[PDB]
Parts: sequence; structure tokens; C-alpha cells
Amino acid sequence: SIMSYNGGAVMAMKGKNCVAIAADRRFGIQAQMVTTDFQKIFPMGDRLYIGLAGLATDVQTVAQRLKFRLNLYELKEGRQIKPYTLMSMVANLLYEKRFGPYYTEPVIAGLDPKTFKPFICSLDLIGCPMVTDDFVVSGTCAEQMYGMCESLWEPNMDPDHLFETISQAMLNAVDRDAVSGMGVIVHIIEKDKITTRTLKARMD
Amino acid sequence: FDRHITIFSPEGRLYQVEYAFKAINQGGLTSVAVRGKDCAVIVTQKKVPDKLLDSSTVTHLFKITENIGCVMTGMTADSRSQVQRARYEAANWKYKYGYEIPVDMLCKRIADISQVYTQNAEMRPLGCCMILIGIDEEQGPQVYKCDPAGYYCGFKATAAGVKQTESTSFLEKKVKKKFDWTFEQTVETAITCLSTVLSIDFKPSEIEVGVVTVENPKFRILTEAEIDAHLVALAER
Amino acid sequence: TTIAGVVYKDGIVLGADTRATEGMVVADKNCSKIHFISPNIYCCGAGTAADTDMTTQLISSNLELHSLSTGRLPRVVTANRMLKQMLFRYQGYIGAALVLGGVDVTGPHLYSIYPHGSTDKLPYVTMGSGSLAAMAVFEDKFRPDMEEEEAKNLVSEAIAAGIFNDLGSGSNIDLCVISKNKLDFLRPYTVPNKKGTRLGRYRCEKGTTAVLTEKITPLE
Amino acid sequence: FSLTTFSPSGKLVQIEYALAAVAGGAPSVGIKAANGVVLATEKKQKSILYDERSVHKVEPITKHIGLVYSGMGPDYRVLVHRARKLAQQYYLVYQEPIPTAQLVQRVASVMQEYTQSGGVRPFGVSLLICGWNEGRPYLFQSDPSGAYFAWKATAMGKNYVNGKTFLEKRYNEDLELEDAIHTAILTLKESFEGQMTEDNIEVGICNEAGFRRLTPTEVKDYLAAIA
Amino acid sequence: GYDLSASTFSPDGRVFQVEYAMKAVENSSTAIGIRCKDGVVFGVEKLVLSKLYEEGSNKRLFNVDRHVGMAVAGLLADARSLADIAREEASNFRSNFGYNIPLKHLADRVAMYVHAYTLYSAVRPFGCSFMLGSYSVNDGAQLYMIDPSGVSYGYWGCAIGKARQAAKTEIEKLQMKEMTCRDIVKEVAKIIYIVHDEVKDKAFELELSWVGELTNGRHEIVPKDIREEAEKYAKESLKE
Amino acid sequence: TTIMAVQFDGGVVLGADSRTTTGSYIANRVTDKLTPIHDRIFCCRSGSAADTQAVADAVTYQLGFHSIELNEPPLVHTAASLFKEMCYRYREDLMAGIIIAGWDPQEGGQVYSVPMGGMMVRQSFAIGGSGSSYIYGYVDATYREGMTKEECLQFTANALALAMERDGSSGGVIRLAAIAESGVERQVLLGDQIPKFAVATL
Repeated sequence: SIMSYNGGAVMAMKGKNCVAIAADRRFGIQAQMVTTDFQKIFPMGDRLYIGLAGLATDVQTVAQRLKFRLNLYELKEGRQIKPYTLMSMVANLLYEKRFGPYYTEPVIAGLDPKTFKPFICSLDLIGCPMVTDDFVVSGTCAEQMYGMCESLWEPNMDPDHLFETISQAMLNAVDRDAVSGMGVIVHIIEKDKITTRTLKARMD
Repeated sequence: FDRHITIFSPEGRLYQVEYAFKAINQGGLTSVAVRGKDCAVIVTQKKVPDKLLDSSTVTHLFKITENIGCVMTGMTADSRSQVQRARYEAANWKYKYGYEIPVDMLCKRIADISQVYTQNAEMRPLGCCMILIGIDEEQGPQVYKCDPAGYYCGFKATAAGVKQTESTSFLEKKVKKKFDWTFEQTVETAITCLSTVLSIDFKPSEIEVGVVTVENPKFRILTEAEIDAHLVALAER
Repeated sequence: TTIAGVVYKDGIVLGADTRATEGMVVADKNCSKIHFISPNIYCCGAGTAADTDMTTQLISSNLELHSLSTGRLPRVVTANRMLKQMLFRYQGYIGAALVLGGVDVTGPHLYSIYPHGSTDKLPYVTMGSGSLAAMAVFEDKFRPDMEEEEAKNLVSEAIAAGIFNDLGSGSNIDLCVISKNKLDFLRPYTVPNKKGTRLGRYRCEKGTTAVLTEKITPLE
Repeated sequence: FSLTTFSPSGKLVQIEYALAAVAGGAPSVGIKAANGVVLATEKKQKSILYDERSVHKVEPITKHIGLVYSGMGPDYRVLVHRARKLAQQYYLVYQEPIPTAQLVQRVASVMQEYTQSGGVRPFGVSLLICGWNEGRPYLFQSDPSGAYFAWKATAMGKNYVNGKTFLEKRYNEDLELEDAIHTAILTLKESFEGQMTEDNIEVGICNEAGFRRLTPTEVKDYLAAIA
Repeated sequence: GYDLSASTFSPDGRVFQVEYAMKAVENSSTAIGIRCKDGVVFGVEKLVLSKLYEEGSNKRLFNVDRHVGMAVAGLLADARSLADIAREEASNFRSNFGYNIPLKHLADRVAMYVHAYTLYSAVRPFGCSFMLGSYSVNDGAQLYMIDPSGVSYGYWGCAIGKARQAAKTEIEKLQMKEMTCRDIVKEVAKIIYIVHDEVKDKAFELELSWVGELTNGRHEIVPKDIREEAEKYAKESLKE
Repeated sequence: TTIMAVQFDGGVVLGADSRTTTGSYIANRVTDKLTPIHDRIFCCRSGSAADTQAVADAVTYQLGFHSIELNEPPLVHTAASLFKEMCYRYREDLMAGIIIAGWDPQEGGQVYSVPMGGMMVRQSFAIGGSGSSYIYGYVDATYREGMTKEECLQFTANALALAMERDGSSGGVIRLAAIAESGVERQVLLGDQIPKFAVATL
């Protein structure tokens, strides 16, 4: 397949007045690992992040071309961006290539910078958004992560438990996908602090 | 100087656009339009100087659609162009949107076209006025006029041509009394206005009358045998 | 996917499911397949979701631009003629199959539009993957000049037939009722499927996850 | 004469003359209360024949943005269309209704497109753009030059100086949308050369519910010095 | 001044270039056309400036289609061009709709091409008026004239050029609505010989063309045996 | 699809089934394959619905503009020629079989078939679609010159009934239409009104 040429895995999960996002740290060609500190989560503001799994060329291209538009936006505008609007910006950016598509399936997670209610979204490679209220996944291990988040997720979760949930899903999912792993990184973002952790994961 | 090309003057005025209102009076004819409760009528005079012309070709009334009719006043060649553009726009409206164009919208489309000629120095404006008529679904009969500058408005009655002030005085004097408007009263009012301002004692050959009604919304240009019926009734009372 | 429509004595009733798949796997559960076109015109969409979203959005903007110049209420023929003229221009590469319905001065109209630019105006239309199950109900139970609640029951039965007999449909039934003097967008209308209550608990306590690196970054 | 030409003093003369066409149009009032914005103007006809229910000096751009002008109506109908398109472009990209300031910027860009080429004259209109975004009212004033100004209250057109001093002496905050309409009509009554009827003016307001052009009944209500 | 461009108005709404383009038609030789009961007949006062020119040079009667003819007065290059446009109009009409173009429609399509030159600064107006003439079993006989401004009207008889007044004053005497083409030929030649002035300009040639029943909707140059039989009548009616 | 057209002295008769298939599923069983291009000019539509609908709309635009700017009623040959130019200029992109039937003062009732490749030819009776193969013999053995309006309606109904009985992609309802100087009459046959023929039992 196409997106399995580089691999990847991204997850997002909400709490009560908080949200999380996680990704694996591997870069490799078809079956060979090249690098173990590859970036797949990109900040798009304070209390707002985006994650990208797919073809690495398209990951970097989409991130750079989106930061372009975001910087011009918040310069013309006098305000930081809402997540609902970043979702539509990405949808437009991807649907402009409806027949030349970027091979990415982004995942967004953030807090509105006035009322700080959490937000999580998912998009396809041509920009159909998907605003769930429990969790979203994208990558090569999507079924394996659906199976974990369906069983472990609970409605109201403080950050100490949300971290455990989004970590125990990612670890046990990427431990059954051959082209995803070699580390897992997690971001927890609240009104007052953004916490960031790398986890003890298998490197096989 | 501030009168040759479409630039602004120190007092904020466009003189080449005012001079296109003066070309309307070069044809030497006057048009009148009147609105009723169930009808809308347009009237103009039909002046052939030669007996060698075919009177069938000498007209200023035009069919834009089956339900919209026009009378054009001013330079004769400009009017045919504006009429063909009106027809093209009416046809493409229905091709695109699936229903017949109103008069309210066709008028402002022509006005939008005319305003570009005032804002761009490519082409000259057209020395022609235009009065349209048509029956609307909810609004009823409509009378609309547009200018060389891109101004448009709806009217109860109006005129276009040389005898336009002395026609709009007659009309505003008759409109205030607010009688029971009818087909016959409407046509009589129009013919009496055109007779008073010209003082000519019309024949059926010297005018052409187009009408549109709520009963029959199809625009139809009248015959000499049907204008005589309204002309005879005038001499009575 | 499963979408349907009917024309009853006073107006229009539309219906749709909420499931969205990417393969043989369920991605969304509470999708919204009934789209705004105008305060009197709504549309249901099957096929490639992004195509339907962008198409409906574009025609919505163009009608909000047309109605604002005219100052009148839009018509359904206008939306139909826009949609079909675009989809015919793309020769089917836009996978937008639609069920469009509204109420204007001429009365209630309902259309089905296919991605190559063909159109059918009918008193009842179905579309999606559960089309055949829905129409199996419409052919057996439809009547002209029905009431509002009869029509709503019929459409709910059709969407439920598409749900419980097709694999690509499920998880809810939405409706939209349109009339000359009212509009009622019902999201959700019925919930025929509910996940099972879980017996055990797997809440992970602080410490079960091992960490190598930590960072904090205060904000205000 | 030419527009791509400076004077030795450093002035653009055709722009100054396009503003003279704004300074001779019908008056237009603008007031920004605490919970709304008012737009009022003189809509007077040259005869009893003109049907006043067919053309409008107060027009909506969106549910929450509206316009008036002073000057040329043909020029106004172009900018109305352009603003209505730009709002829809913004919505199509971001799926959020356009803020009132971004529309003013993008419309002044259109007005500036017509100031730099030869073979084009500028617009003979100034605009007043009312809005309600982020729980706050807004009022701007776009000019043919491509320049905009945010106002708390102002007046354009004939007698735009005395009509503005009247506001300086008869306007404050801690108002609401109903005390401001009375002040706007009083500011129009200065220049009204005749009896003010419900059909000789045209009013539009914006608030939390959005923009609305009032009806002749509502105009006749407050025309009695009521509210 | 106010009289140097066709994009310019005067303070009384006049465009003087379009009038100056008619002044050029007034200074050209005279052509007439008369609509009969069963056809149309064209006649032209063709001036021979030099004896070195062949008999047949500067033809001012043109075939625009196999049922339409054209007579011109003014600048001749402009007329040849407008003939070339009137030909491609009728060509594309048959190519798109599949039948012969009517003359009321061809007249409009050429009138608009002519009117387009009255609006711009980069072009002048055309310096030629011209008549078109056709015959069909359904549409009947038809005669339209088109001016530089872009105006187009139908006619029973018409003239263009120097002796316009003198020629229509003779054409109104005719009861053309009663007559056939072979009888109106005599009248056409008689008028051209009446209005021609031998002292104002040198010898001339008579040029005639037809369309009607007797040609079966085919625009033709008149044969020689009839043109001479009419030129003779013209001479014998000059005893007046 | 099964379309059919016949001319008599005064005018023409048209006919069509009501089925629109997507493979073997019947998407629309009450389709209207007759289409007014003008007041007295009709189209019987076969082939891809998208392509033919678009061509019909475009030709309606063209003929309306043409007829208004002429101010006389258009010919049937004119509409047929516009159909021909569109179907031939885009023959590599359209699957469109057309029959044009109507009335004109000059030549009266006329029938023009425009098959896929975009050739045009006038006919006395024209049949088109997928069911015409099953009635090419019946219409040849039953046609007779000198038929009136009612006999032509009968002929056109009997043929379409057979074509619908045998063709799987044809059925439902026979939509007729007669055109003449007086106007345009339209019938709808359904149920027992559709002609029945003996089906053998031995």
C-alpha cells in the first residue's frame, strides 16, 4: 500500500477540561528503520496541536504549508485560531488536491483559547472532518487503537488518568504493528500547563 | 479639460455620462408607460417620413421574453444592441436557474452592464433609455426603467424622450386622485398624455401600443384595428 | 449509507443514518448526512463524503448570494440545475449522490441527483447502500397525500430497514421536516442501537505506565 | 487629470475629486450604541411616481453585516456584490461568518484596485459598515482612496460637518439601540428639506440577533419622537 | 475637440464621426433598389474614371449568398470587407442551423458589426451604406438598407449616394407593388439615366442585378439582351 | 428504453416507456422520456440520461434565443440540426440517441432521428432504444401510409407494449403525445389500458 511505505500512528483523547495527543517516533522506509526521533506532532498555537501520520514528505509539506497560512491568518487577524477553523483550513488545503492528494490523515487536538473546552477532530486525505467526543485515530494501526480506546475510554478523566489511558492504548497497539513504534510520545495540554512525556516502549 | 474622457471634475461630476442623456432626445420621439391594478402598458409614436419604408420594420417595441416587453428611446442602433443583450441575459438566466427572469432583475443586470462603460474607458455609453413591463408572481404588474449611467427604479408611470417633464406632470397630476385603475383607464391615460404633450390628435398609424395583463401575461403588440377602439372612446368624453 | 425522502400532503420529510465507514471498519457514529442549503431547502448526501460536503457548501453559498440579490425565497429547481450542471461537467469524478428536497411558492419538490448529472423528481426517492431496503418499504406502505407523522414513521421504517439489513449503515436515524410554515430538524429522532453496558473495569491508576522523560511548560 | 501622477505638493487630485462626489450625496448617519449599531439615510424621490419599495440604500451583506452609502448608487451596487462574494469566500474556507473588520479590509482593497491603473476612475461612494461580532458592535467608514476608519458615530454626505458636531454634542456611551435611533433621526432632521415621512428615509440596525432593515411601520413609530 | 473620436459625446448628445462617415456616402455615385411584387432589382451608376480600366472593374454589386445580393455606396474597400463579413455570417448560419439565412436576420447581424465600430477610439466608423435584397417563396421579396451608424430598415424603394433625393422623387411615382421585375428594369435604368449628370462627371456604365421568381431565388447579373433593351428605353425616355 | 415517433398529415405522434435502470435495478419506473424543446417540437430521449438531458437543455436554450430573435416559430429541422452538431462534435464523449418530432407551418409534421454518431435523416416512422430490435419487423409489417392520428396512436402503443413485454430494460407506462397546429395532447396508458397479446400456454 501507499501510506504503509513509511508507517505512523497518531491518537487523540479528551478528558474533562483537557485533552491529549500521542504519536510514535519511528521514521523508516518500507521495512528499514532510519531514525527514531521523527516529528509527527506540530504545535499550531498554545493549547492547540496537530498530528500527522502517512507519507513523511506529505507530513512535512502539509505542516509547513499550514503554518504558512496560520501565520498569515493570525497576522491579518489579531487573534489566535480556534480549532473548528483550523479544521476547515486543513480541509480546504487537502481538497485543493482532490486529484493530486497529499497522503496524510491529520488529527487535531486543542482547547478554545477563551472558554478552554476541549476539541478533537480527524480528517481523511481529501478533507472530510470528523468531530467526535471520545477519541480519534489515524495511521496503520487504526483498528488496534479503536479496540483499545473503545474499552479503556471513560467520559470524565482527570489528566493523571487520561495519560495512562492514551499511553496504554498506544503501547499495546504499536506492539502489534510491525511498522509503528520505536518509541511513543504524549502531550497533555491544560489551561495552565502543557505536559510532555516520552515512554518506555519496545524497540523491535 | 474635464469633459472629454470619463474623469472626475472638481465638483465630483461625470459630464460624458450626462451628455449621454442628451442623445436620448436625438431620435425626436417620446415614450410613455403606465401601470394598473391588473395591467401594464407602454406607448410610443411611430413616425415614418417616407412612404417607401415598410411600416412593419419601423418599431421601437420589442419582445424580450414571452412575458417581458420593452420600449426603447434614443439612438436607434444602440437600442438593438441593448435589446439583444437583454435577450441573452434573460435566456441564460433560465438556462442557469430554471425559471424566468423578473423585470426587477433584468433591469439591474442591464444597469450593471451600463455602469462598467462609465467606470472603464474602453467603450462609450449607449444613448438609449429602456422601459420594461411584466407581471410578477406576488408583486403584480411592474414598470421598470434604466439609464445610460446604471440607475434603475420601479415606477407607477414614467416617460422617456423629449416631452418627459411635461408628461410626468400630467402623470403625477392624474396619479394622486387614485381612481379605480383598469385596462381601459390605463390605455386612455397613456394616450391622453401623449396627445396633450404633443397636441397631434393621433391616428392608429401614428402610435404602437404594447400591453401585458394578469389575465394574459404574454406581451402582445396591438393592431391598428384595436387602437382605434380606444381612440374613438376618447372623443366621446 | 442510507438516505430517503417523501412528499406528503403539506411538505417534505427527509431521513438519514449516521454511520460512516472507511473500509469494513466504523470510523464515525454520529455523522450528519443532512446538509443546509437554504431555510426552505435541505439535502441528504451519499457517496464520497468530502465531495458532498463541498458541493452542498458551494451551492449553499451561491443560493445565499442569489436570494440576497433577488430578495426572494429560493426554489428547488435552481439548486437542482446548479448541482446537475456541475456534476455533469466533472463527468462523474465527483462522487456526490444526493436527495434534495424543499418547499417554495410552487409547493413541495423532491429530487434525486446522481454523480453524472442525471436527475429524477419523484414523490419518494432512496439512495446509498440501503436503497433497496428503503424502497422495499416505500413500495409497500406509501400513499399520496399523507400526514406529517405517517410520513415520519414511514421514513424511520425505511432507514431502519436500511440499517438492520446493510453493513454500511447504522447507529441512529435523523430526520428533517419541511413545510411552508415550519422546519424541524430532528437530530436524533430514534436511537435503535445502543452499546452494551460494560461489566469489568480497566481504569489504569497512576504508576502503571513507565516514563523516561518529563517536561512542564506553564502558560496563562 | 491623470491618476498615476503626483502633484509637487504630493497630492492625488482625482481621489480628492472622487471624495467631492461623496460630499454631495444624500446624508447618512451612523451611531454605535452599547448593544447595537444604527444606520439611517435619506431616501427621497423626485416625484410620486417612483416606487420606493424597489430599491434600497440599506442592504445586507450577511446575517450580521449591513451597509449604507453616500454618493453614487451604480457604484454602490458593485461593492455590495463584491462584499457579498468576499463574505462567502471567507465562509467557504473557514466555515465561520466573516468579521466586520476583515470585510472592510478586503473591500478597501477592491476600492484600491481602482486607484492605481489608468483607464479607470475611483468609486464615487463612501460606505458605512455595521456589524456584531464577538459580543461587540462595530462601525467602519470606507473611502474611495482605499482607507477605512473605525467610528463611534459619524455622518457622510451633504452637511456632514454640522451633522457630526450635533453628534459630538448629543451622543455618549451608556446608550442602547433605541436611544440611538432617536438621535440618528434627529441628526437627519437637520438637513431634511421637508416633512420626514416613513418613506423618505431608510433605517437598518444590527445586534445579537443580526442585521435587519426596519419596515415603514417601525419607521413611522419612532418618527413621532417616540423612543 | 468633440469631433475626433467615436467614444466621445458632444454637449447635445451627438457623435460627429458617425455623421462624417455618412458625408462620405453622400459624395459617392448613386445606387438604387426597388422591391417588386415578385423580386428585387438593383441598379448602380458606375463611373468610369479612365478608359484604361476594363469593363467589369470596381463591381459595386456583390453576391453574398445564392439568394442574397448587395449594393454599396461609399468607400469601396470598406464595402468589400463588409461583403466578406456578410458572407461568413450566412456561411456560419447554414453550418449551425442548416438552412439559408433570412435577410431580416442577416441585416441585424451586419448592422451590429457596423455599430460596434461607432463605440471605440481605436477604430473609425464604416464609410459605406448598402442595400441587401433577397427573395424566397416563404419570406417573399425583401429589401433592407444599412447605414454607418448601424440602423436597418425595410423598404419598397431606396437610394444611396449623391442623387438620393432626385431618385426617390422618381421612385415614389412608381406603383412598384403592382409590377414584375422585367418592367421595373426599365424604370431602374430610366431613373439612373435621369439622375446622372454628364457635365459633373464623365461617362458611366449601367450595372444591374436581380433576384426573384424568374431566377428561382438566385441572385444574378442581368443578361445583356435585357440590359441593352432597358438602356435603350432610358435613352428614348430622355425626350422629356 | 423504447422510443418511437410517427408522422401523419396534420402532425406527429410520439411514444416512450417509463423505465430507467441501473444495471438490473429499476431506479425510476415512471420516467418521462418525452421532453418539450418548444411549443410544438419534442424530443424522445434514449441513452445516458445525463448526456441527453444536458443536450436537451442546451438545445432548448439555443432554439429559444433563435426563435425570439427571429420572431417566428422555429423549424423542426433547426432543432434537429442543433442536436446533430452537439451529438457529432461530442460523439466521443456522449452516448445519446435522439428522435425529434414536431410540427412547423412550412413543412408540417416531421420526424428526425439522430443516432449515437450524430448523423441526421428524416423518416416517416422512427424507432430507437434497446427494445426496437424486437419490433423492427412488426412496425414494417403494420405501417401503412395514410394513417390518421388515432390509428397512429394505436400503432405506437401496440409496438411499445411488445417491446416492453420482451425487453427487460423497458416497461412500466406508455407515455404518448400528439402534436399539431391545434396544440399538444398527452396521454398516459397504464394497467389494462396497455395492449395485451396472447401468451401461448401449450
